[PDB]
Amino acid sequence: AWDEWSPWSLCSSTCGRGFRDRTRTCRCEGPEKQTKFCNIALCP
Ligand SMILES: *[C@@H]1O[C@@H](C)[C@@H](O)[C@@H](O[C@@H]2O[C@H](CO)[C@@H](O)[C@H](O)[C@H]2O)[C@@H]1O
Ligand SMILES: *[C@H]1O[C@H](CO)[C@@H](O)[C@H](O)[C@@H]1O
Ligand SMILES: *[C@H]1O[C@H](CO)[C@@H](O)[C@H](O)[C@@H]1O
Repeated sequence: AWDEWSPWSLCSSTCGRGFRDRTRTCRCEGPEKQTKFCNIALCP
């Protein structure tokens, strides 16, 4: 009843803590989003 999750997004921050998200749609109530922590670099 679900499409595949999208790829995880880039980190919302280019340094320091941020969020990454992905989403899936029905193809089943409605769309779903998953969110996680990310940190790709220390800020200067
Ligand atoms: C993405 O690239 C990084 C290397 C930094 O230049 C980022 O800028 C910094 O972003 C943070 C918020 O994530 C701000 O607190 C700083 O002011 C800023 O230098 C950039 O967005
Ligand atoms: C998304 O989540 C996982 C892949 O990370 C699987 O359960 C499936 O592909 C779903 O669409
Ligand atoms: C999110 O997580 C895996 C593990 O890195 C990624 O490779 C993929 O893009 C998925 O969206």
